[PDB]
Order: sequence, then C-alpha cells, then structure tokens
Amino acid sequence: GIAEQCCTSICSLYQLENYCN
Amino acid sequence: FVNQHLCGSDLVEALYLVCGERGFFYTKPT
Repeated sequence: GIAEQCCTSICSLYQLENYCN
Repeated sequence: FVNQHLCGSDLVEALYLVCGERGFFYTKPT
C-alpha cells in the first residue's frame, strides 16, 4: 500500500524514486 | 516535490518524474 503511506502521509522524490519498476 | 501527501496523478507525476523509463509499481488493493 504505497498510496496508504504516500496518500495519508507524505513522500520524497527519492522515496518515490524507490518505487520505480 | 515537497512535504505533501499524494494520490492520483500527484503520485504518478512524482513516480513518472522519478522513474520515467523504469515506470512505477503503484498499488491499491494489495
């Protein structure tokens, strides 16, 4: 559930870069 | 990118800009 942690909390351009592929 | 939440294109606009060729996973159900 990345959205649950990236939609109810926050994300970083690298933290979001980690969800690539 | 800053310290805000995400969802919809907001999450892709970030995943797409951070991934691009590696595309992104993006989940929902599991």
